[PDB]
Amino acid sequence: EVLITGLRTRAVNVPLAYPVHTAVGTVGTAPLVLIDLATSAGVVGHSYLFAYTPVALKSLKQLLDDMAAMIVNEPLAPVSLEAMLAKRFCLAGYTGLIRMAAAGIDMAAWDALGKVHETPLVKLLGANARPVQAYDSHSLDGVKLATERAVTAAELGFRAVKTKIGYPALDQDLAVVRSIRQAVGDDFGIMVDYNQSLDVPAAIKRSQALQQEGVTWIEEPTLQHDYEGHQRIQSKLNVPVQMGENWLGPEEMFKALSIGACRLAMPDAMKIGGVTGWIRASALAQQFGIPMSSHLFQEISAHLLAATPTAHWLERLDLAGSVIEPTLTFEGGNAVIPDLPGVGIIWREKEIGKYLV
Amino acid sequence: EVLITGLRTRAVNVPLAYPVHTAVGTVGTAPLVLIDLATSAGVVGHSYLFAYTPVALKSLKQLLDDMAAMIVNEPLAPVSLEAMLAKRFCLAGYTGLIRMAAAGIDMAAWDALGKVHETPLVKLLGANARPVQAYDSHSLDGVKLATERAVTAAELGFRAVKTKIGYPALDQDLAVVRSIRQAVGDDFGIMVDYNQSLDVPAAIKRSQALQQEGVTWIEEPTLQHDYEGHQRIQSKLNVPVQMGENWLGPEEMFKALSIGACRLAMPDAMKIGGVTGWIRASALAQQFGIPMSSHLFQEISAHLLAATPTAHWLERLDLAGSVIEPTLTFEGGNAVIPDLPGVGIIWREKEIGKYLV
Amino acid sequence: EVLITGLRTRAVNVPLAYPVHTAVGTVGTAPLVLIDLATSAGVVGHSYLFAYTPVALKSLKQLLDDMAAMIVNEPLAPVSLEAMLAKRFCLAGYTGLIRMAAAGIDMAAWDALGKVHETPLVKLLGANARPVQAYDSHSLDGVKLATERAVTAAELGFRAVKTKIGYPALDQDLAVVRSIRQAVGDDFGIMVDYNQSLDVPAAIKRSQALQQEGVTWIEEPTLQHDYEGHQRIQSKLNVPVQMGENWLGPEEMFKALSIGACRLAMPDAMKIGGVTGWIRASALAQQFGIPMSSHLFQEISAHLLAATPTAHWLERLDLAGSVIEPTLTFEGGNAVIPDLPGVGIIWREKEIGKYLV
Amino acid sequence: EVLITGLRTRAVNVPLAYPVHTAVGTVGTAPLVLIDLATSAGVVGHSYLFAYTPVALKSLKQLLDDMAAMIVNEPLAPVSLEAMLAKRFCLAGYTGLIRMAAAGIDMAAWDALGKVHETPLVKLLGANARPVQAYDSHSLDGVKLATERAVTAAELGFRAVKTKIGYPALDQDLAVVRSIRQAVGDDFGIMVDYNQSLDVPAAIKRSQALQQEGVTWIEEPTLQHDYEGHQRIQSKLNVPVQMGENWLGPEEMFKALSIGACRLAMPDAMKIGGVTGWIRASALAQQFGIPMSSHLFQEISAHLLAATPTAHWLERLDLAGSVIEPTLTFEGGNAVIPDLPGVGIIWREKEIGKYLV
Ligand SMILES: *C[C@@](O)(C(=O)O)c1ccccc1
Ligand SMILES: *C[C@@](O)(C(=O)O)c1ccccc1
Ligand SMILES: *C[C@@](O)(C(=O)O)c1ccccc1
Ligand SMILES: *C[C@@](O)(C(=O)O)c1ccccc1
Ligand SMILES: [Mg+2]
Ligand SMILES: [Mg+2]
Ligand SMILES: [Mg+2]
Ligand SMILES: [Mg+2]
Repeated sequence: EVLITGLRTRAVNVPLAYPVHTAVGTVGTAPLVLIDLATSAGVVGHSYLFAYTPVALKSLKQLLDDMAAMIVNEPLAPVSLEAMLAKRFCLAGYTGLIRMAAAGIDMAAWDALGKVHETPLVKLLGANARPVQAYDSHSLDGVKLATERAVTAAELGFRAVKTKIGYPALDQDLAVVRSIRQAVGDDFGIMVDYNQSLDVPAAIKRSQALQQEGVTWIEEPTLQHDYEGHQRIQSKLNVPVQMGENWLGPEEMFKALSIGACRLAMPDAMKIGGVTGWIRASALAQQFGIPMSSHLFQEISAHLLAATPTAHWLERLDLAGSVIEPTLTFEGGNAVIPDLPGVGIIWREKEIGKYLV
Repeated sequence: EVLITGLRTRAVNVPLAYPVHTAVGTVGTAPLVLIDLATSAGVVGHSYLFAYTPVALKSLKQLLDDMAAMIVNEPLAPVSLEAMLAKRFCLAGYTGLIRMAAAGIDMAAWDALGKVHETPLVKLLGANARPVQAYDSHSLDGVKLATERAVTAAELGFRAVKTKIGYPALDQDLAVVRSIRQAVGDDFGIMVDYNQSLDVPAAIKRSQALQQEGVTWIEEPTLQHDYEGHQRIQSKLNVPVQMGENWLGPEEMFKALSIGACRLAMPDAMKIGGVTGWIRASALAQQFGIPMSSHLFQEISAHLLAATPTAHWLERLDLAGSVIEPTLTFEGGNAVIPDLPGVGIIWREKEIGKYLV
Repeated sequence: EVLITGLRTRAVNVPLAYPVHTAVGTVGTAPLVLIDLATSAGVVGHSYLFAYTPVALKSLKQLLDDMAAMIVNEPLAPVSLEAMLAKRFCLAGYTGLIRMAAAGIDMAAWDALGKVHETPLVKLLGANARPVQAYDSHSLDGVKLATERAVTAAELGFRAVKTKIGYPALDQDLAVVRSIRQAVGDDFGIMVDYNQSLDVPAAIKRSQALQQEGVTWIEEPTLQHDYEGHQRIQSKLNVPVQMGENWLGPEEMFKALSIGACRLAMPDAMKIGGVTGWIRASALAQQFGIPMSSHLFQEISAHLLAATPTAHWLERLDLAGSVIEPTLTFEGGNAVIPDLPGVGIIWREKEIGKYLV
Repeated sequence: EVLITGLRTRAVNVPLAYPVHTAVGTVGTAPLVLIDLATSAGVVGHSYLFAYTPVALKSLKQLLDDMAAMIVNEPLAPVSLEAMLAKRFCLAGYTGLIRMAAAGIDMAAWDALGKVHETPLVKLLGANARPVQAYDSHSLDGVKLATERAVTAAELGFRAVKTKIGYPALDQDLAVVRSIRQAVGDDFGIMVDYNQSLDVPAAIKRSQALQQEGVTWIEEPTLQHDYEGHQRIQSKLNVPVQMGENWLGPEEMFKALSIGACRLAMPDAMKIGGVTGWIRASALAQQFGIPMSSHLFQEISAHLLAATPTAHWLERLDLAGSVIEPTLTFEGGNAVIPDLPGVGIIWREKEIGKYLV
């Protein structure tokens, strides 16, 4: 009855006001693939995918364009569609770029389903819209800029910031955290992210020094696939270890949670499998007793977290702000879901043409 | 915006053509509580609860009637409602009759949400309607009646039956299974259910003899809360152990699956927490690799199983057939979801008055 | 020979001098069901059940009244009666309100057995009456009232108080504990109860700060059914984690103790299964090496704890003081068992009529 | 000193004499990306990648072409190159198509290193060339064609065949195996592959029936990422469970072997990370005591298996035979490594132009 009639993709590369510098490399621009999922009902679903590096941008677009044939004329039924794609990529490997591609379709299909029923996505999933606390995510900025950005964030009403650490010396890590604490006061949340840059002995040593400084969480201290190593670091700390932005699908989350790799989780809406993957992940987090935050995709995450039983923090990191209307607002540090059908993503078409690849 | 405006309940006690005789007692009639959830949008959600024994019928109705005050004027948002009820019964014990009461509300609220959007529940959950294979569930009927009912079931197109066993002697258990096999042929599925009547040594002994007869699964061989004892029985069998009809909420399922209590699961839509509890349970079954069947509530289960990744069998046991229209059909042994908004439950009002308690 | 001849129940709702405010809600009045179990020997057994909220009061009474038929004309043999009820509710779910109902009968049946033999219950169970240390249980009262109530309690001879915590900020939790310590001195026991209000990371953080303040125990820091999460909190503390008021039956206690969820236990006489459930629970606590305290039902708990090998503290929280005679006394902080047959519960009939629902 | 000077890729789609039909889909043609890695020493390294489906072919080529910039002017040092690529894709996800891309480069770089030193790759890795037993891999061919292909394979000197199974009924699985056994005699190896098509209960049931038929191994009975489910199937069998073709990198192998998922391993040279990933995987297989076979890439696998301590079988499945010279020979069922520098891959240029995409 409602059928998918087309898939259109546009690759853009948008410059970011502050490049996301990390201990393992810098994301200087946002390579995005903007997806339009056409339906027989006359509504168009919208989502975007983040390619992390320009190196993978054209390849991701191409993969989606070649995938268009297997979803056209399929019912607009995202759970059924996801099962069909899992099965079609069974032999090839339903992970990495292929999984991310599938999640893009999923997110657009749920946005389109929300538009067919004229209802915000959070209400379609059976929950009420509520304000979700958000933290402002910054990068490996050095002491001076890190302190300047955190003071701006408190002035805009955010009650917590995430800074990136993993400097050559632990004393630089501490200097950044202390200067931020000096400027914003002891009430403020300071999350820290190592972006997988430390081996386990180094991570235990540096994390116990940061724990004395009173940080909110320590994020991805070592290689993301090493769940066992994260469990080993977590067992030596009182502060929570946070991870999850790199889990491809709920099955990777399930393996990490099964061994006690972390006390907090933050799935990425794209890598976890879109809305369909997020519903499954929230059921896992609930049963393992894990507070669940988001990573990127702040527009759809505001919706998914209001439907998440152990919802913890929304990560504010506006990668797509230049190409979409500001319908998601931040008021007093909380994200406010737009009262719009679907996810509330509305392209700024004249701006997109400026970044087209 | 859509608000719950009222809750009306009616307790009925319906005589069953064949009483469900089990090794631990007989369900002679179906004690049901039929729920009408009124909304500000002018649609009325419908669900029913099964009380198992007339002893608990009036108490369950009363509990629901006293609960009416905490949900009236709440938004019709079943995930948010469920979280509020979990929290309101935090001190008292969010389990047993209270949980079952909450699930009744949930099922009615999702039926009403489906009616607000004019869509079958399965399509609201993001899946396509598909035919779900069903088995006919019979009872501890003795050799002659068990064989007569299984032959009728094959004639109606069912490709599997469940019989209840747990007779004084193992040789009576085997005689029933063998006579059914003789009559319906070696292709047919014969599920067997012990209804918690055996201790673990007895269950290992009787199950290994039944396994040589080639049964489809062995259901609840010992006390349902003894997950460890079920794991012990399962480790001595090649045939799967089936359980789950008695789990109150996905947290009980999570404990049983975590220790490997069974190779198959069959949540009860009421005891697992309604639609909201079923979505969480299907995410668990998927990650633990457990084929998931249903127990009772065949009308809503046809919908929930089409949205369940490891969906296995629908249990046909028509407890409410006298008071609701036959919109769910069985064709060639498969349940066919009605193309009706919500769940497709339509009361037969003149019949209800005949059974009112 | 001694037969049960009748069961009479009365629901009352008694206002409490101090409402029990907790972090997850307030128990403003005591909804009680007072049970009279008539026997052929001419003695009447007495017990009461606590319904936690008025919402479940009439339903609990109704359930007991409908259950009356299965116990009338049964021998006054509480272990045999309990096995019969476990078996009769096998299919339905021998937990929640049904289990609590069964425990009410059990407690009344043991009180009646004590009256048939003219002996205090503790002596019927084979033990000597001894004074049991008791703590006074208070609620989420804020700094000023919490300090006022603790000073009154020391003046009445209690050597320990339990306060409820779980305020929005940890600093409010600490302020309450510190002001109480300031007023009553460093010798005094300060137990703290979170009433399941924290997630595991939050509970580890807040509990390690309270541990530095020197609290006696930390009670139910997270959701009560999450035994694994309690084990995780307990492994990060030197102070004991206390729980158990919400275990329905010794089988739930057995699961929690098997995984090391807590270092202390405090079964509720009603939820654990009455006297018959308490004897089984004390055998479990003894073998796992768990000091065992009580939750509510201070009249029968004074008796059961004198028969409990690892008996630790009696919780004084007088919910039924308005409707029963003060035969249980507190002398120098110890509960003194009355030298009366059975449990020593004697209704104040003119007062009951004031609270009848 | 030896520097990489360029990377050239060509995508071809080659028709296969027998399409590889499996229980989860058919690989009708071989979508390949042929890689030429130019060096400053004037030798050109060669490798190819298998894309499984035409849907991912152009995307894989594009990814490699965009990756060319990060390896040009790097030393021809494959272990150092691999570490740099792991680090460059740290944030993005060093798995799926990106990992496969990196492995293509690795295989070409080791072929080029072998050409710089004028030595066959196996001798560069420190081992002697030896004949490696090979089995002929067939597909889900039905009884008649499966028997015809196995008889041809015995006539060509192969002493074992792999057939694909996973037919609707177990009786079709058995019929295929029995007819092959009838035709080739009881000495012959019959491997069977389910290609992830069964859930765990079904896999235990079907595998125990196949075990009575005397099959050599049972390959990927359930979803490949479900290591725990494979462990569960393996614990119920005497016959070995075989898997590994889908592990992306030695870290996935390490997780599966750590839990005892299988008794045999067969890494895919591309998915495991090329030569550099294969050396690491062989060290793992040796210490866990796992006989190690290969999956596809028969030209480089003949070399890697002669250097593998627990080397078991080479899989003969000639996907690239139309575009490369037949330098690898099969004599008496054994693969014979060519006495050529590097891997021994020599393009048939006029044929490539016929399949260019
Ligand atoms: C059939 C297969 O699993 C094998 O050879 O083991 C395979 C899977 C994908 C492509 C080729 C072969
Ligand atoms: C406050 C409590 O947890 C306790 O006394 O430990 C409690 C909970 C419900 C009712 C009364 C008391
Ligand atoms: C018989 C039963 O266990 C089943 O259908 O599996 C059942 C138990 C209680 C009520 C109805 C059916
Ligand atoms: C910095 C990061 O880890 C985070 O926000 O947590 C990140 C990683 C890749 C891209 C964006 C952000
Ligand atoms: Mg991060
Ligand atoms: Mg059953
Ligand atoms: Mg308490
Ligand atoms: Mg294979």
